[PDB]
Amino acid sequence: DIERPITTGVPFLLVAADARAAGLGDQGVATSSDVFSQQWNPAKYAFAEDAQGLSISYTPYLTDLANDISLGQVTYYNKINDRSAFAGSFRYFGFGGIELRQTGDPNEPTREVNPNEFALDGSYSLKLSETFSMAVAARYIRSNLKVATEEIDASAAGSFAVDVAGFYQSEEIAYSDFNGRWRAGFNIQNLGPKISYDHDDLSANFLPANLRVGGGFDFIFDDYNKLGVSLELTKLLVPTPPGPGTPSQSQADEANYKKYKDIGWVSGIFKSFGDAPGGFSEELKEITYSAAAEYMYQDAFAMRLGYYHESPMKGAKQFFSLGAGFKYSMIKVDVSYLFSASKVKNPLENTLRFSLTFNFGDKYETY
Amino acid sequence: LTTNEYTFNPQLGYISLQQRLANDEILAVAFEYTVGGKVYQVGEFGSDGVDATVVTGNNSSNQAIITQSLVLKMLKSNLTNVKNPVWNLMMKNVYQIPQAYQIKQDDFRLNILYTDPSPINYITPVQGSSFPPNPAPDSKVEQTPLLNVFNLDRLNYNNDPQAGGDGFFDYIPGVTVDVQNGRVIFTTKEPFGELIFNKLQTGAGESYNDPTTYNANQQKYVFRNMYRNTQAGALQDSDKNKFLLRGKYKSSGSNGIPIGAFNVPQGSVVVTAAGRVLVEGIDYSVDYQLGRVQILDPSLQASNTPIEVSLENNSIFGQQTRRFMGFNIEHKISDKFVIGGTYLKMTERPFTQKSTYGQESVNNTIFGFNGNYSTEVPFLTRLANKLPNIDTDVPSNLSIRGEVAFLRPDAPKASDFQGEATIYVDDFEGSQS
Amino acid sequence: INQFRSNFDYNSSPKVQDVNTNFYNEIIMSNVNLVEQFSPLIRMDFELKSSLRVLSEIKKDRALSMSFDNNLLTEVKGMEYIIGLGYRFKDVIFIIKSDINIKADFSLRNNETLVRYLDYDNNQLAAGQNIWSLKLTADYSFSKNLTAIFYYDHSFSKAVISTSFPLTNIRSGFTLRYNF
Amino acid sequence: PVFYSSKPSGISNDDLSLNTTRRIYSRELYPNTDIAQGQIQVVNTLDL
Amino acid sequence: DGLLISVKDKTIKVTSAKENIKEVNIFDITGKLIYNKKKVGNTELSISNLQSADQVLLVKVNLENNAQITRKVIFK
Amino acid sequence: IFGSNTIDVKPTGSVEMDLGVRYTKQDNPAFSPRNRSSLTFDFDQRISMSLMGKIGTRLEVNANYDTQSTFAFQNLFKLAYTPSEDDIIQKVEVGNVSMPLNSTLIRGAQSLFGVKTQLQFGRTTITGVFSEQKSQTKSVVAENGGTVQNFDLYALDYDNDRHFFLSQYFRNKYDVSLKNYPFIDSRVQITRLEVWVTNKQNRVTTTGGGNNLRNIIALQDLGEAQVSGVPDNEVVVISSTAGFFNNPIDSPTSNTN
Amino acid sequence: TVRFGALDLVRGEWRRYTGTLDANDQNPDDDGVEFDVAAVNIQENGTKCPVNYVMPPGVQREQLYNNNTVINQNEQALAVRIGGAGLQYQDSRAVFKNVSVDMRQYKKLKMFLHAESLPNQPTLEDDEMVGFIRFGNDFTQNFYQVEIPLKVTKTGGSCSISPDLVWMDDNSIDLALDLLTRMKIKAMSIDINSSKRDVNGIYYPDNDPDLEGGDGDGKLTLGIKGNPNFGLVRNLMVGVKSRADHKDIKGEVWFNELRLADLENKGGMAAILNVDTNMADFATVSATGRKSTIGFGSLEQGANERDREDVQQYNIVTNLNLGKLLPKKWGINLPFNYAIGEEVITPEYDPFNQDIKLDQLIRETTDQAEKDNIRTRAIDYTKRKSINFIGVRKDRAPEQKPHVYDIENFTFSQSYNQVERHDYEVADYEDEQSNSAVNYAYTFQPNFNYLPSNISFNTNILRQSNRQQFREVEVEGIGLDPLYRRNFAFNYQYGFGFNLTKSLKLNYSATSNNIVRNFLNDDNSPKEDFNIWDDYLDIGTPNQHAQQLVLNYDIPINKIPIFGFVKASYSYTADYMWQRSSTAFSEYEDPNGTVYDLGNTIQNSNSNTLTTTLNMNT
Ligand SMILES: CCCCCCCCCCC(CCCCCCCCCC)(CO[C@H]1O[C@@H](CO)[C@H](O[C@@H]2O[C@@H](CO)[C@H](O)[C@@H](O)[C@@H]2O)[C@@H](O)[C@@H]1O)CO[C@H]1O[C@@H](CO)[C@H](O[C@@H]2O[C@@H](CO)[C@H](O)[C@@H](O)[C@@H]2O)[C@@H](O)[C@H]1O
Repeated sequence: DIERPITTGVPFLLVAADARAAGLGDQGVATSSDVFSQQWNPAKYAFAEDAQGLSISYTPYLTDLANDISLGQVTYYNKINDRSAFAGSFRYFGFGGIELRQTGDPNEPTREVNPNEFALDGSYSLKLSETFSMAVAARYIRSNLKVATEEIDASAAGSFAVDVAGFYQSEEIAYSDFNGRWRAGFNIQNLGPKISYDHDDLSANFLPANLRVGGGFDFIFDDYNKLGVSLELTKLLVPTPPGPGTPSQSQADEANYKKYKDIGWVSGIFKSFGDAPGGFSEELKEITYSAAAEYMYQDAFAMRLGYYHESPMKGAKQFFSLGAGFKYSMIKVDVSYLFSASKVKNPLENTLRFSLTFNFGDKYETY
Repeated sequence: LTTNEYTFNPQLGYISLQQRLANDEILAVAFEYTVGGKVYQVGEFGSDGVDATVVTGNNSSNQAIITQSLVLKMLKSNLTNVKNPVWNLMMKNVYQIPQAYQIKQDDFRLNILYTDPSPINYITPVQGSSFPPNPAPDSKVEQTPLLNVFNLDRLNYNNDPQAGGDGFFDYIPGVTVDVQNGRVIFTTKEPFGELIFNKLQTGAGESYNDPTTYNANQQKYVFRNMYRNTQAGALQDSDKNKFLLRGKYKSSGSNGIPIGAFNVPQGSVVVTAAGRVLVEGIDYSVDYQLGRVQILDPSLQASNTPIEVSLENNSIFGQQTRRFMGFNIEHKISDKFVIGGTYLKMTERPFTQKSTYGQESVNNTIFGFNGNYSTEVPFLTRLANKLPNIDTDVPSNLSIRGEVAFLRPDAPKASDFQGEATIYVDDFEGSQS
Repeated sequence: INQFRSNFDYNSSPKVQDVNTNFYNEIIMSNVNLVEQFSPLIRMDFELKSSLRVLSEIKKDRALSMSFDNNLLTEVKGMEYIIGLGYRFKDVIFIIKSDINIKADFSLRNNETLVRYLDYDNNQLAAGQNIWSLKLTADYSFSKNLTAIFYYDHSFSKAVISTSFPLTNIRSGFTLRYNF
Repeated sequence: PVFYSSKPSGISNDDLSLNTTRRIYSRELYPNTDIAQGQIQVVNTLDL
Repeated sequence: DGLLISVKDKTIKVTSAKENIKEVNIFDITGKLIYNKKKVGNTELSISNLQSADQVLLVKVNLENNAQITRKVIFK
Repeated sequence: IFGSNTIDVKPTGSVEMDLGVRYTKQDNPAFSPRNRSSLTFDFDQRISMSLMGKIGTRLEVNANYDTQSTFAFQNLFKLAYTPSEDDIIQKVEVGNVSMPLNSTLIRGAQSLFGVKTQLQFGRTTITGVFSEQKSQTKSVVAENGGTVQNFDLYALDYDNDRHFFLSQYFRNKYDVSLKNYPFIDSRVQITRLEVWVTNKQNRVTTTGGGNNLRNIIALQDLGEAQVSGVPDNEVVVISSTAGFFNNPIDSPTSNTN
Repeated sequence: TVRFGALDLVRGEWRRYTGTLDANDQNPDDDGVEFDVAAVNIQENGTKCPVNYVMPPGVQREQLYNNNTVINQNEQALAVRIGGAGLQYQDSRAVFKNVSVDMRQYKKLKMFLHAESLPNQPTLEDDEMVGFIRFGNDFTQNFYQVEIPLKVTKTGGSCSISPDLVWMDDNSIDLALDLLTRMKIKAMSIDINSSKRDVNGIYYPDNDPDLEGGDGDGKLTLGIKGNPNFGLVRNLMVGVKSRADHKDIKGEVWFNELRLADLENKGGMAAILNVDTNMADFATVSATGRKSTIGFGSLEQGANERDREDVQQYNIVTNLNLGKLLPKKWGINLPFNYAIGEEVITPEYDPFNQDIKLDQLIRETTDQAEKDNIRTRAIDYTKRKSINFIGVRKDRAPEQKPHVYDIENFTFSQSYNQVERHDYEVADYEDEQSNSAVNYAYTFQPNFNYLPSNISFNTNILRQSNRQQFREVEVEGIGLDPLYRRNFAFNYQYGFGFNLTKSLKLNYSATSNNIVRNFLNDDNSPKEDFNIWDDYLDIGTPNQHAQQLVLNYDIPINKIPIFGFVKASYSYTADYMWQRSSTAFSEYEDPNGTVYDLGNTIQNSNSNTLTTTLNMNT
């Protein structure tokens, strides 16, 4: 099964929050520019066709059990010029309002608590060349998922992260049968100090530092049909926790865990490459992949197929994804569904992720 | 307790609580009853008892407070002790019918069987011994139904006495049945104890309170430990809990058959009367929003035939993911002959690799071939035209529908241990709370 | 009188006094309830020509219950002040002009339960509640489809008996609604 | 937790490291137990 | 809407006002059935048997009239 | 590939988005000083959207997404691609598909989420489906109207700690008085009864049948007389019965026994 | 300073079985044997001193998703500790549980067992302590027992021992259930008083000198006492027994992963044929024939939900419009329904012993009478027949004046249902029900008026006869005495409304139910040779009689021009009910011998109501 998963705080930053990318097997680092392109690759916000856009995305958790347990996302991008763009997103995973009762009296003031976890980030994307752009994002993540009881403190844990992204989009190049387009992208996310839920410097957890590298090609037929095939590789930049032992019986495990936890995040990013008995053949296992194909008709109908595969020994989240997107006049509606293919129960099964985006402002031509 | 928190039997002198006392809670009573012209009181009421408090003096500096207590009768003690007579005051002959609120006659069947291991409705003597000779007519045990053995069958349908009974449970709304609570009360306080002990008794040397004096027939059927000890204590006597009260009750409430679901998908309800599938537009009607099924066939309503209604309800939660796949051929040989080759496969995805008993996953496959042939038969119409007073012209029709299906079941590879389909009776991970 | 009944001790027998040296009564009861309710005690509802409507209401109730089993008087008192203001600012300019509908709801509920002994001063405060609340909402229609509602609810519940703790709940913020 | 998170006046770090006053984490007592991120990670012992 | 859920101390008391409880299902945030009582038929319920490895647990109760009502509670 | 280029996919309904702050302060002296007040950010969505339309007279799109109800039978998504009658493919269905079967042994599934396709080779119709089932089977038996519920109890499964005899007299008279039921050979008529239990509610209310709180001392042997067929020590707990009884051996239960 | 990192009261689902399991001891509450039951976890007992707890080879921790995080579930085993003085030579200690397990669809029962010696105690030797599973209906009379000597894991060195040396495959129980079936069949021929039984009566094939092959398993020892059933395992028990003659063994045994493996996935077949014909809107014949083999079922049915029985059923329904056989000038609605059918069900397993296949038991009987009895008692045969004449009435003419004596106002409904059954529980079951209903209704159309506005009347004859004879499962030689229930009833309710004045309205109704007691002798004994059609038009003695009378009067006081504002209104509902007491009351006999009549019961009810508007104006 899963052997030595990476223990990183605020894991909800690694969960797809938009229906479009979730229908592509949780990839957005090399796809076409869109409003939701903040969690994946802000560097293509400068390549957006519209002046500004807003988007609300919903991902329910435990749909069969109860409502109000969901991850929502609000994104807003605006490009002032053709070379620069400011964007801001806010993700919020919450269980909803929960009442606290310890008495059966109908007339009794009940305290309502909502254990939540949100991340507010703002990004600036600058188009350096005519086909290449960079982006810098700053994110603040707060977690208040615990309820205050006796001898338990529900003080929220906060942290900061820095994301560096780059996106390249070549011009439309004609071929024998079609005039396709090449896209590529890289993104290093969640670069920041450790977040401590216990508010103690001795017990701090690494931020889920991530590295995404993706590339895609678009086949264009009849000037109104598009088929974009993209592939993304994702790897965590956090050192792997020790397994059996790398020096009595429990003393070795305790020493290895203490050595692992006493590593700075700056040093840990570079220590991510290695720190395991296996070589490059076993180090390639740490890279998960996602391959997607999106069909666009009249720039108003979108049918997305995706396949996202992680390693069976860590994470073990392999699934297929279907998605649909419709634009009536200025509002794009995206719906995505997930078909699990792993031995572990995916909490996103039987969940129809939703996304609704409004695009407004002047129109910018795409090179 | 408020009057709506308990009930009592005025004649038999017992009480039933709305909520049971499974803890150290103390139960005390004060009751007054009448026998003819005599009135007997056993407790102290708030109307005739002493005052709650008596205060002597004018100011708190010299005031004396005397708080007086009512003297009542204890039915349940603070500390459980089966060796005291207060333990005997609890009734152990009342059985709560599950999900029963308004059980009524003609819609309630009850029987007593002896599972060893199969359900048998009579008691056989132990090998090397026999039941007492020349038994009383009300004490028949040899080849006697268990309803008559436990004094639950001595009346006919109209509650009139009968020699050997009518073979059905005696429904008395005040003696044997609690109608408003759906409870069945035996006519003896220890039906599986002293009653069957006396039925099998062969002499005066055998005493019920001394289990060492039994006659090897009371050592098998007399469950004394369920009355002299608690249920957890009686669990140690496993070879005695062999009597099964098996029955059924009909719940209607209002007109229509409650299918236990709401907003069911259209066409998901299949109704079978006596092996044949009824017509959704002719034989019955379905209100999907309220989940009601109304039988519209005049003959089927007053038929007593058990009707099986199957439906698909999507209001489910905490269920394993089901993958349903397959194809269906619909070849058409002629304008009136259709051949189909439906093939389907349904697999389930368990939450973990350990499937506990009851939460089992399936990997079933079913493939079938069917043929439909609907033809016009003018011969039947012409034959009917030869009847005395029939001159209709509607065509007569015949329809033959055959179908052969094969089911190949299997278990998913996810819930397999060492290559074999594994179901865990007990993995010991749920014990030790 | 929820349950009165005849007394068997009230008969022709020479025994006329109980253990408390009281003459037996022909009719015996356990509780007698005097319920009083001003619902409302007063309601002033007036609308001004400036689109301002004010609805104020004071409600009161008493639930006296005399119990002869313990000879105790359980008195439940309740008071409730409700105030509601509705105003409509006309031609509020953000190129965008719209009316602002402001609704304010203030409430103050005081509930008290006392158990009184007759022979001496033993007024016991069995239970209590003191909750005030203030809900402000302000609507603003930027367009026919896009509307924004600013909401602010502030509810403070004081403790009357030590079994309960004071509770302050302050929800505030905005709600954007887009219609299609 | 006020003794561990928001250091009160008069309490030094030496007083918080004695094995009778130090904070106990779940990894110390249950190293094989996996706890979801953001939940309780400390063992709130009962000290007599 | 008719139900008064309460979690005082390691117990979940369920009371149905003017209705009868049929079944109570208790789920953790993972989605695991930590408790199931398929057969009660009583106004008052007192579980007092949860393990509750986490704090927020989901309970789903249906009454005699098939009224599926779910109310999230925090385990205390 | 499509009949036309017209797309009339129209949305309807409403969407709501609430952003705010929740501040909660409870004055519990046992709480930590760090738990003096909880200030959290609240974000809520109320998506109530429907989306009905067509794409090129070949695609039919029907969607209903509302986050205020059970998603198992309320959130619907349907894409229907219907080519011309002369094409090999007659229907491609994605989303809430159904698999009706005109057979009794092989029942289809009405609520499925997945891909359904239909091909027609001249006269042979092949309907394929691959989906996830969102429903469960349920079978009931109804006789003479309402449904039939079967119960299988055991002897040890009696209703414990709920039913109590009022006295040992009633317990020892129960068997004899019901020998000839429905006739009860007993003239006893319980006219008044008050029951007291341990008070753990510790709540005072006037609407709960009055506030009748009294000090109670319950005696186990109160009102107990002898029994002809039952020895004394099975009726009373008093160690010595010398002079305890002052009534005949078969006296009904009363305070003076 | 004492810091409790955890402090719990721990309760277990396995109860410590109190009471002796061997008859040689007879005093379990002695010997000073400290028997304890607890659990060993991978999360709490991974650093245990004698042997560190490790999962059995091949066992993996369950993995779930709590909140975007993979959480490994705890793996636990049941630990049984025997210490103090130690077990006697044959004394055993076990923990039991109440379950309900049907293991007839699985071939193997598997379990992991581990043995170790207690620290600071004499070392436990191999083949001394034996792990046994006892499952069935009880632990003393009817059970299968599977015993295995335990190899003791060597301790003394490092506390961390590899899982293969902890959960040895030699101590693992892997029992094929066909061995249990064969042992049960063999023990069927072994008398309870035979010398092949032990002191406790358990029959061990391995200890039978006259049996070849033993119990069929070289590693496990099998035993059976009282014909148990693994198709419904009510009681389960796991424990430790001893084998050391002159010793008292102390040690700890871990039980883990008691499971069922090797599912029997043989399929099944079913066939359905329907012939539905309609003939000139006069005849409708629907014949259905179903034949299903063992193992057939739905896609979603589980292992134990599939049909373990062969079903052969058919049902023919015939609907006739007999009224069309008559001229249409005087229309007659006379529908006739004839629904016959029958089903035969042959169980896969013999109903007796509940776990042996019917074919296997029949073949391995060697007794023609017993073979015939087993074959015949297993068959569940049901036959239903229904004849219906419901809705018999004469339709109104296109232009006819309604009249009170018109026959068109009458409606007739006849129903006859007959059910014949015989299965493992009943050797013969007869259920006849006849319902005859005649309904009449009329609505009249236009000192006080005496012409009623409507007349209501309907009669019902409901006869039900049930004959139920239970079978003797041992032999089909005598059987039990048949039991007869009869519900011959005669119910008739009538009513009428009167409109004496424009304000008055008098609705009267009266229902009467009588019971026919022509099937009883002088004593309370039914007659066996009685037919349900003996005296059909017989009115029985009264059993219940209800009357209702509702009067409404608007009090036209406005006629006098002094009270023209009063709007008084009076309603009076009177109900009467006479209920016949049971024969136990009407013919009660005291022990002195005198017969007393306790009489019937009467009930009366009034519902007076007055409503006045009393407008003070005008
Ligand atoms: C951090 C986010 C801040 C929030 C941004 C809200 C922007 C609101 C502008 C409304 C809008 C955007 C659609 C947004 C809808 C998403 C709502 C989400 C709800 C979630 C649940 C809808 O406009 C569309 O909708 C129609 C409404 O039916 C309009 O019809 C008509 O609508 C009315 C006349 O427009 C008539 O009165 C009505 O009669 C008609 O029918 C049409 O004009 C149009 O199709 C049009 O945008 C345009 O308006 C201006 C106003 O100054 C905005 O100026 C910007 O303001 C700052 C930007 O904030 C920037 O800094 C600033 O540089 C920039 O000058 C621009 O945006 C501009 O392009």
